[PDB]
Amino acid sequence: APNIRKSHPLLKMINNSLIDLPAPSNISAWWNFGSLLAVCLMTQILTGLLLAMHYTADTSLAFSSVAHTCRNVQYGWLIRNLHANGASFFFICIFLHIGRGLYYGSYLYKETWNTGVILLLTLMATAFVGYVLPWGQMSFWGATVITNLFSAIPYIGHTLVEWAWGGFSVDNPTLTRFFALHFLLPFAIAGITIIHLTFLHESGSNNPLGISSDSDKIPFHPYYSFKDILGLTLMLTPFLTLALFSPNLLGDPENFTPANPLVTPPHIKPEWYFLFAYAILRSIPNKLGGVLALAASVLILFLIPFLHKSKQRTMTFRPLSQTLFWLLVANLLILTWIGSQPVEHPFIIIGQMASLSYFTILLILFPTIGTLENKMLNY
Amino acid sequence: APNIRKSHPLLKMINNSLIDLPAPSNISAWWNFGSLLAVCLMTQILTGLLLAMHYTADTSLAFSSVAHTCRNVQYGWLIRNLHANGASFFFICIFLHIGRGLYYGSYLYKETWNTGVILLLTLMATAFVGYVLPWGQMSFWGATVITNLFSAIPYIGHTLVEWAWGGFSVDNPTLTRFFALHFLLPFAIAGITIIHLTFLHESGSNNPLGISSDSDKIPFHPYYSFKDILGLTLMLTPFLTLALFSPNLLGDPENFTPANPLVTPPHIKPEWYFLFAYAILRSIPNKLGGVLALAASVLILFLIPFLHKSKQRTMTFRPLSQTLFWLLVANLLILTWIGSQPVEHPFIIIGQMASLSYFTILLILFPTIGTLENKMLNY
Amino acid sequence: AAKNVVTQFVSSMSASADVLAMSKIEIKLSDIPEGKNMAFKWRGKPLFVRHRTKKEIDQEAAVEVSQLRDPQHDLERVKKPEWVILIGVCTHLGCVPIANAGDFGGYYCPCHGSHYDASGRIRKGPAPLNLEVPSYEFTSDDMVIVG
Amino acid sequence: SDLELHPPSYPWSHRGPLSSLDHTSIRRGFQVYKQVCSSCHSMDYVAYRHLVGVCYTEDEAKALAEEVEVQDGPNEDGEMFMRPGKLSDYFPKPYPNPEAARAANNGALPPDLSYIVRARHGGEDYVFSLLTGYCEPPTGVSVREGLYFNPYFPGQAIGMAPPIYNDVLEFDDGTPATMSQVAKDVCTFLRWAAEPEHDHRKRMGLKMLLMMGLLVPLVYYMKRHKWSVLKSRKLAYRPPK
Amino acid sequence: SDLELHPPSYPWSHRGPLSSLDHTSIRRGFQVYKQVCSSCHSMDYVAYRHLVGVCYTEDEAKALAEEVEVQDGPNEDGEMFMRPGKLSDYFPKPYPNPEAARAANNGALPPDLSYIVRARHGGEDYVFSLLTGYCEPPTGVSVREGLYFNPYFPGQAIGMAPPIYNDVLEFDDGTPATMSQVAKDVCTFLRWAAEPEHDHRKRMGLKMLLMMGLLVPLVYYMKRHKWSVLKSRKLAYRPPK
Amino acid sequence: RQFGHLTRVRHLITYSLSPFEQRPFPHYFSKGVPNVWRRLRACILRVAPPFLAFYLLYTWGTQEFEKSKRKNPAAYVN
Amino acid sequence: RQFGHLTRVRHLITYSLSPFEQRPFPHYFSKGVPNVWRRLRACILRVAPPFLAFYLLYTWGTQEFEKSKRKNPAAYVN
Ligand code: HEM
Ligand code: HEM
Ligand code: HEM
Ligand code: HEM
Ligand code: HEM
Ligand code: HEM
Ligand SMILES: CCCCCCCCO[C@@H]1O[C@H](CO)[C@@H](O)[C@H](O)[C@H]1O
Ligand SMILES: CCCCCCCCO[C@@H]1O[C@H](CO)[C@@H](O)[C@H](O)[C@H]1O
Ligand code: FES
Repeated sequence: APNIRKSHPLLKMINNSLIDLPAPSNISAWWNFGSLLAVCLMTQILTGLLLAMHYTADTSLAFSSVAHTCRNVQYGWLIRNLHANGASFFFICIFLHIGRGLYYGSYLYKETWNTGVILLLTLMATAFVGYVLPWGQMSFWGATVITNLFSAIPYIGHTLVEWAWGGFSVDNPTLTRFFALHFLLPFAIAGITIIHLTFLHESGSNNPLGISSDSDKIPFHPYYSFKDILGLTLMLTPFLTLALFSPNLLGDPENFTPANPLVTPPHIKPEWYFLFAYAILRSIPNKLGGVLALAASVLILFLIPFLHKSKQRTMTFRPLSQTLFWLLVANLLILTWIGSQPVEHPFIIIGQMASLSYFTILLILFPTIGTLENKMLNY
Repeated sequence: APNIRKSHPLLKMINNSLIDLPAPSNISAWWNFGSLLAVCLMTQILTGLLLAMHYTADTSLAFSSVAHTCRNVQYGWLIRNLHANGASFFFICIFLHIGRGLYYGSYLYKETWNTGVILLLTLMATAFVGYVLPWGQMSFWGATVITNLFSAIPYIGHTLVEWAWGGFSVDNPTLTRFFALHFLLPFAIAGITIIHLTFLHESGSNNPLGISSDSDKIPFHPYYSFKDILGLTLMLTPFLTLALFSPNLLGDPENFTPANPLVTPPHIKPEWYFLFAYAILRSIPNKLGGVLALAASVLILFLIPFLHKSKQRTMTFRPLSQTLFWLLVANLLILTWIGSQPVEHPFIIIGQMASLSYFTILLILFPTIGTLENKMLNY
Repeated sequence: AAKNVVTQFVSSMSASADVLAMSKIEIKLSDIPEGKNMAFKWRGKPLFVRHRTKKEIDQEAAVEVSQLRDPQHDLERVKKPEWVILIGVCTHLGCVPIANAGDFGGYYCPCHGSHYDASGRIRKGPAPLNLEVPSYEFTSDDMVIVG
Repeated sequence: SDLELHPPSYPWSHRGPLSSLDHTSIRRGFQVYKQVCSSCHSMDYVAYRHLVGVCYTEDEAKALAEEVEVQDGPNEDGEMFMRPGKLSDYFPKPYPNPEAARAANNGALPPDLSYIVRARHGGEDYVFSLLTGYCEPPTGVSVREGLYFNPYFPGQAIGMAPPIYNDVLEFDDGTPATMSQVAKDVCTFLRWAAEPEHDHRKRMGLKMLLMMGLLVPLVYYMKRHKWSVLKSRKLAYRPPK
Repeated sequence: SDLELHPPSYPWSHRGPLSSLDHTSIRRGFQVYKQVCSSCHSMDYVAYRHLVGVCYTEDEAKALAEEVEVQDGPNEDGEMFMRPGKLSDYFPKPYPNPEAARAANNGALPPDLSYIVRARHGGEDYVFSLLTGYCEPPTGVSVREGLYFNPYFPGQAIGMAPPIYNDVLEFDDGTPATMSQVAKDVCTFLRWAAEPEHDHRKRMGLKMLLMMGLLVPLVYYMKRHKWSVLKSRKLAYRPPK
Repeated sequence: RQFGHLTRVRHLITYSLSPFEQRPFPHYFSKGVPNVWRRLRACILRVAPPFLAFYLLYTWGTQEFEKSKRKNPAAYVN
Repeated sequence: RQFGHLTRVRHLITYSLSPFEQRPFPHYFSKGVPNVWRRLRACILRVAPPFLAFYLLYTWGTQEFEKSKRKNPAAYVN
């Protein structure tokens, strides 16, 4: 063949995924997050790898290996920062990525959406087991409290946690397996991320007005490549500003104290990007149900596609559910807050309320305001 | 579509690579090694991962972390063994895999063959940096001598080695980066291994009589799946017999002594699967040229496709070159021997002779006996 | 931007502050009088600095270079006559030579018997070469920096 | 009662995003660490070597490590022995082990100050307030034997007695060593000790901000440029009717 | 001269691929390690705990660890103190550190025997030969002060004096403690000490061999079965001419 | 799906100019800024509300919690 | 490449029987073992040689090296 860019077994893969790829013209800026999410990953894996090259995974060397990396390894400090803060850039993006899909009904592309849920779960795990590594008070205590949760699982419970980590409590034998796990999972993320885009590419890419784009697509590269690179910088600048001016802005100070099993800090809480669920977790008293609430707080995403009733895909022309949507983010935002606070009166209530308003907006309002919204259009 | 196994974006990938895939009928048993090589990889990555979960990468804990893994970690001993011995099963196979291709001209499928060379290089590196981990006398000394080799590279030499590993000599800062590297590369192997099979699948699979198979192909699965699984056991049994009866049969005892920089062992030599080159390395005196000989001993594989002259692909009907071929393996086999021996008279000679007979059989005989073999057929 | 980020990462690989710290060594010549051989630690290996007397000096400078397995003129191996700077590792199998001992009044490696002279030259034993001399220079009349 | 008082907020010479640490002050601090704190507080991650080029001259620092001897590796006979510290040694530990220290400071354990400034909410603002801030307990409140009331400290009872009063030491640069003043320098030290990058990290932050400034508009103009072909585009429907 | 003598090869009770270690002998060995070697040779990787269920009873082993006291963690005041060893302690080290030992055994350093059997070519065959094998140096050959000629040892001069003669100890099981005999048990011990798996690893090897035996023929018959459709196949060319 | 088989389109005529014959970020005022506002005032009343609401609750919450700590001048007038 | 577009084939008639109507490992002697030999004696003379050759050289080498160590009864008859 002529082109020699559309004939070669490998280039043909690229020229069909970053060039010549039919993308709708009206794609919104919300679509810039898949891109970011991907480069966000390349970045972590890089900085991480480069950072792992100076780490020691052992109760007696962990904390200082990290410290040493920062005080001794040239540009070590920067690398750690980028990696740590990057974790967040990662979640902020993955959360805006979910969003966009939730409200353009991108989720109607089931398979491409289900894998996405698997991406979120995976990206989490890798970030939980990764924060222990520095082995500071929170690293340790967070690991001990959050892992012990499985304990509620009746019968085959205690025996799981008791095997999960080392032997009897978060100690050396678990820092190791955590380090290993942390090193492995990211590559699995990338693996799956490929499957994600595959399923995607099956159908076109969805678009803001939610109606067939075939009418007029545009070559990805000439356009979207530029578009995304723009987004990359527009979003990467704050990342760095934060990473270079307030490095600890989002980091608990208590995690600057080498882990010590004889001093449980007050207010043990996982990283912000987990809070919303930490909240919904301590909403229901019965320890068991609590885990379930927690599990369901994320797993519910698998159900979203079966709760779509609107005769329309996106909700651009759906003002009612439109407020419902924002009323929802606001809700998550509140759960986050409630999670960072102690378990005391003003909170405890606002907590289980917000937590309840979470499952209703997804399980019962949305679908309902959905059909009702259809009648109003004479359907 | 009906089948629902040929329509699904993912199954279609499998049903087109392990089922419904057109394979020649006369495929020889030599073709069973790609399979093995792949499962050989799955196995390493598994046992390794599971083994990494108990390792500590630090001058002061390495050697014992491994020891502890064997004495304390349940079935730890078995896992280490499998992993260590597996490394060999791996090379024995990769060497029979090369072979088959070298003499069925499989290499004429350039792209699928070039990646294969990249697979070999990669699989090596990962196995060099992986043997240091246990940090025993050979681990250390092997690392120090073999790495220091780059030193010959004029100018930008010393500065490379001096950066490659920690700072001034194989010490802690390099065990770490080696451990990391070891953990990373295998996944890159798997990555590339995909590209390998891609390029392969472009064309059919070659066959012993080297003539178009289209005449009659057969569905991979019904047949070859069975065929390979048979090979898997027939080859896996010795692996285990060796792994379970003479665990150290192929392992240097000197590597049971914790590394000690004040005692250089006599006879420092890399693992057997490297010897052949270690030989060709100490064949030419001028340290520089030595490296080049070494580098060329493997990189020559990239040239094989340009040294094919026979009007025929395989060399089934090419008795002359047929002996040349076996005369060659025999040659490598000898280089191996010479490599395990000291640098003394009876050897030093046999060494550079065999080493010379290596580059001639590939560079000059083969191609020559090639054309001459054509004249004899009236061509 | 790229030029920077790339080079920055290409250094978080290079030897770190804690290592470069043990890169160079300062030695006070005045605290090592004539006649005795002093042992120091440098790059994890012993560093030999000996003050030579007439007996040690002269006896070493007279023998022929082309008679040695490692042909070397001691005065082509030294900066100052009263000063000997050596890598405390035998060229045979990585062992440590002994001060004030041997058939040549310099150093002797007990592992397989390598004998060296007060110039650090190989005389007895399989040791292929003379003890190695580190890269260096002097800082003053009583100061010396190796590295 | 989970009732607490929070530190104010001082205009440190190094709080500006583009403002580095005042090394002349850092230098001082080091002195108060060395001459007063270092007798109870360990600082395991810093070493003389670091002072070099930041607030002390090489030789200057070399001589400052000499002042202390350190325990070092086995003999030729295998035993621990002492010797004048070098440039590569890390700041001395006041006690052989924690329990050893807990017993010298009536139960309590003086934390290692390496990262203190970032191990407590408030950082320097906190530490400062704490240092220059002890006073008699309010009514109804009584502190037990061996502890000293300090509002700024959670529980208001610190195992640490006021460690800093006027003079106590004499800044040699010629500076009015008043408690308040001396505590300031100690804090700017603790800052540096916790994140030596600081100045480097910020000069860097500057350079990044200027790149973002320049890079985004370019790619913005570029993005806008390629697209224009669409933004400007014009449709029209012409059925032959 | 790179000239050396290589050990013979004894029919150890545990060399069979399916033959395990003779624990009654292992038990003995332990004794000679404990009562004679352990005064110079460390065995850092084994601990009393291991003896339990292999060549010693729990209580039996518990009481055997008591015989030795071990140095243990900081006081309430922070200092090292002694105490009767437990079941979890590892075999005692004869010396505080290498140089300490090199000075007690005239320069040389007695290696840790944990993996000796696999750290030297020959393993038990080697060690045995070495132990029961010292003799006067041949003519022309002279060993220096402090070293002892032993042909089996490279260089033929060992810093180790013959450590084992008749009796020296008394096997309590009631066994004729002759040098030769005692050295045998010590060796079978060293074996176990180096790879406790041994017996387990072999019983396992047996079970694997039987599976291979059974599994391959099945899949072979299966492979042969599916294929037959081809092996038996029959072509024919019929052009209408 | 590739290019050339997306949809049955008929009778649409489009006109566009090279990027070099036109302006990139044109008419920031003529049409640019207006629409930006044409938008802020189009959703503000749909997005803002629940956020504003959230805020109030955040404040109420923090303020209340911070009040339930302080003592009531009368828990002891004896 | 998939099934249905490999080659222009014409006039070949093949006959085969179900795996259950025949024998798996049939005629080990009638035709089986013979051919195995029909093969060992077909390449032995092509493969064996260079291997045998290798061997001799291995032996020569080891033996010689092991001889150059021992002393010559006459390096000193005085
Ligand atoms: C020297 C001027 C000096 C400083 C600086 C200092 C600081 C300091 C801090 C920040 C703490 C931690 C407070 C906290 O836990 O949040 C702290 C604690 C203790 N100190 Fe201190 N300290 C300085 C000097 C000294 C001196 C001279 C001694 C020993 C005589 C000393 C001791 C202690 C002890 C004990 C604590 C108490 C911790 C507790 O939990 O009660 N400090 N110091
Ligand atoms: C107890 C019966 C005993 C055994 C068993 C034993 C073994 C042993 C071996 C295998 C070596 C290593 C040989 C080698 O390097 O290849 C070795 C070495 C030394 N030993 Fe020993 N030894 C036993 C007992 C004793 C005793 C009682 C002492 C101390 C009084 C002792 C000492 C040494 C020393 C020293 C060495 C020399 C090593 C060298 O390089 O010269 N051994 N032993
Ligand atoms: C780290 C993992 C992830 C990466 C790198 C990733 C990447 C991508 C990419 C490259 C796109 C294309 C551009 C776009 O439409 O935004 C994409 C699309 C998509 N992703 Fe993800 N994704 C990730 C996680 C998720 C998650 C968690 C979900 C599911 C809840 C998800 C749902 C989708 C869907 C539905 C589309 C968009 C289809 C459309 O609206 O056009 N992705 N993702
Ligand atoms: C998927 C991308 C990744 C995520 C989400 C992630 C997240 C994190 C987190 C949360 C931390 C803690 C930072 C802190 O101490 O505050 C961390 C630490 C670490 N990560 Fe990752 N990580 C990722 C990938 C990697 C990979 C693949 C490597 C290298 C192979 C890696 C190696 C490490 C190491 C060594 C640490 C310890 C050093 C440190 O914490 O500063 N990370 N990672
Ligand atoms: C770990 C890496 C490798 C794996 C897992 C791998 C895997 C495979 C697989 C699955 C096959 C198909 C079955 C066969 O024909 O044997 C294959 C084919 C092939 N591989 Fe590899 N390979 C590896 C390394 C190499 C190397 C080093 C070379 C090149 C020197 C190579 C050359 C080939 C070629 C030419 C074919 C065979 C085409 C034919 O004759 O039909 N492979 N390999
Ligand atoms: C490509 C497959 C692999 C090869 C060729 C390979 C080869 C080796 C080699 C040669 C050893 C030395 C065994 C010895 O001490 O004698 C080793 C050790 C090790 N490998 Fe791998 N390895 C592979 C993959 C892995 C992976 C991916 C992991 C886990 C993530 C891993 C982790 C380790 C660890 C922890 C050791 C140290 C423990 C030990 O040596 O017993 N290996 N590997
Ligand atoms: C994407 C925008 C990236 C901006 C470029 C990063 C600039 C980093 O520049 C850094 O500045 C420091 C302070 O002078 C120097 O010491 C470092 O050597 C230099 O690499
Ligand atoms: C592919 C053929 C695999 C053969 C099966 C492996 C059998 C391992 O079997 C093992 O045998 C030991 C000895 O009794 C037991 O102690 C272990 O618990 C058991 O798992
Ligand atoms: S190791 Fe130096 S003479 Fe033996």
